[PDB]
Amino acid sequence: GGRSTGFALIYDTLDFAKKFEPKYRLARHGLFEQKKQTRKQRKERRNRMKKVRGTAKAKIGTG
Amino acid sequence: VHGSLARAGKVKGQTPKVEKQEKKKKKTGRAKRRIQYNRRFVNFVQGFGRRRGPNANS
Amino acid sequence: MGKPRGLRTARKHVNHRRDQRWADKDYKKAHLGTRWKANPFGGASHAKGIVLEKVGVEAKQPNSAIRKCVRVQLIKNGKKITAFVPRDGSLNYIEENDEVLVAGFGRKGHAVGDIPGVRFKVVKVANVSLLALYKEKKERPRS
Amino acid sequence: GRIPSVFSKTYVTPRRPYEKARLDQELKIIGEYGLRNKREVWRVKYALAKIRKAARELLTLDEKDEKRLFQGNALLRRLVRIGVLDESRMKLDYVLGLKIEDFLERRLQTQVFKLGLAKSIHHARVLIRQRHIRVRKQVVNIPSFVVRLDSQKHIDFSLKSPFGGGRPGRVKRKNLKKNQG
RNA sequence: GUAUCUAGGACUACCAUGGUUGCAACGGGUAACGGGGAAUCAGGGUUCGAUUCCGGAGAGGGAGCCUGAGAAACGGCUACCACAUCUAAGGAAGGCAGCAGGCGCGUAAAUUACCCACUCCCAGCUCGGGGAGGUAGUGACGAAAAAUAACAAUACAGGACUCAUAUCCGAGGCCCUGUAAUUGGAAUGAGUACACUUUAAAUCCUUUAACAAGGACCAAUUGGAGGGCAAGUCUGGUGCCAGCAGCCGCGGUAAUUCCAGCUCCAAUAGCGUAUAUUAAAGUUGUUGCGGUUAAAACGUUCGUAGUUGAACUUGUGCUUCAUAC
Repeated sequence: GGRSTGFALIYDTLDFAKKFEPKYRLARHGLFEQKKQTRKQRKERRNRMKKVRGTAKAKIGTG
Repeated sequence: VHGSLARAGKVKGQTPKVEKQEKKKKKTGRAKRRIQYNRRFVNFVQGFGRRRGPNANS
Repeated sequence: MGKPRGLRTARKHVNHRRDQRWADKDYKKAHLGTRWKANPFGGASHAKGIVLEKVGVEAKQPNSAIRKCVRVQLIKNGKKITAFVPRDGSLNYIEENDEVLVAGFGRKGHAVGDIPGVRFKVVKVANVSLLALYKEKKERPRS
Repeated sequence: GRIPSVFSKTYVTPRRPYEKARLDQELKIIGEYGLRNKREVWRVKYALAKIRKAARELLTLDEKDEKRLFQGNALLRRLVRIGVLDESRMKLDYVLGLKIEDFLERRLQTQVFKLGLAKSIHHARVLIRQRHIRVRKQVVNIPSFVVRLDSQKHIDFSLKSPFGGGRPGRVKRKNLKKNQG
């Protein structure tokens, strides 16, 4: 111990921090945790998308 | 000739079959290196042995 | 007395090497392309074979010894293979017609001991590690 | 990939296994430097071979060209840095007679032993695993830190070590809760 | 002249009668994608290099072709052919050598994971998306690092030590040295688990509160031990039997090689098997051998292709200085 080098990203202000904000890195102290996909069903969902025209409302029962 | 192959392992059929079951499980290798001087230094003074062997029982 | 020390001669001087590569009778072991021919299991390391029968071989003279040998068939090329078992006993560890792995015999392909015509040695039987069965490390499956 | 891992493989074999004349000589190295096994005896012999033949490839060249100085002195820069090479052996013909034991004298296992912290060659080499050794900011679990000559003035015990008095048992501090309690 | 984006026997027609070769051409053969490159020593190397890099190629067998700048594309289509799909029997669909799976196969090889934070890319695009790419579970293929205790008197034997006495001899002995399931002092961190950290999130590594050894535990072997080749002419058993064993050879009744135990050794988290390969091997050689006979000059002489070739074909000086002295 006694030696822990890290980093600090000192923005000027909060709204300018809201301009860059790497969200998956910001999520350690994230005030914004939304949109869990979770990256497996979505390509299956998009696979269901390519056989439906116009409406895209047959995707309810499959989740 | 393939007459009889019966006695294969005959000395495995005439064993006394004594075991070990004892004798003080050893130490690690660096500690195994440590003992290799107390039998090698002063015991072992290397006098006039007149064609003697080191690891002889008798 | 011979050897061609001319400077501009090299076009002779590697033709005259290769014209004498197969004199050195231990250098046709792969060069003629016969490893697929007659190393009696096909040029690999070992052989997942099947046991055929226990044969009654005899040792070379002046040594009247009976090495209690086995017969093997292979699923790779399908020929007749004569192998050899160590460590007296183990004929009761054979349990004939078993899927057997068989390695060589440690001379790069010749009759080694007093044992003629057997160019192999067993190391495995029945996928259950033949070596540790005399010391009883592994339990032998019977059926 | 890419570049998986370069070989650089140590554990160099002996070309003859059972020579008695090397059999007695290796154990004298363990008779002073009580190493873990014979592979580490190779490991410093692995090191000097990089010093031997490479410097020997300089000797077949003549003075004065660049590489006999450039790769020449930078060897000697590092060779006097590690502390086996003194000032009187400055030239490259003075370095090939360097024996194997000078690198062994610089070893962290015995540099704490020739210093007054260890008082035994086997009380020395056991303390590095339990990390009661500090060099100026850092504790080292590795016994093969083998020290450069400037790093002699700074080698000592740790602050989190029981010497000098940080969690002095600490298993022994629970031991007073057992026998007195 | 045609086509072709363009050279052009690319190809039609007319014309000439040629390109090629013992300086191994054309022919077949390869368990042959080239290459950057990989492994071993004194060089010269001989082996290979499927496989992250680069380049050329294929998406079952083959072949045409749309669209576009750009495929002869196959996670586009078409045929046939192979092997398999569904069907109400009228029809429709098919390539995992993309990923993870099974099946078969053979000695022979991983989760039906997570994530776009990294690196790049895609477009209308800061924003979308990418089993690219990252991470984890798998892995003794590997490479690197390094835990099996450390310290104490007595002890029990050897020695120095002081000294009696010396072909003898002991005591003051004893820094030492061993054996001590004698006695310890117990030094401790793997395990262990708060919290922490790192992360997309999580684990793991580092940090770490609480945990943590009188061993029986927190427990290393694998192979040997006649000679090569390192180290019991120990014991029991066995009697040319069973075996052993790379080779040399040991077993034929008092076994240094077998089967056990015994101790000893080896390297050590690695040992072993077999299998190809280089070194050893100056036993594939120009360096680097051999030809009297140990394996070995065509019986012969000319003789081209080969390959190697004499000599002779502008200089020492002369004077001076930088310059050693």
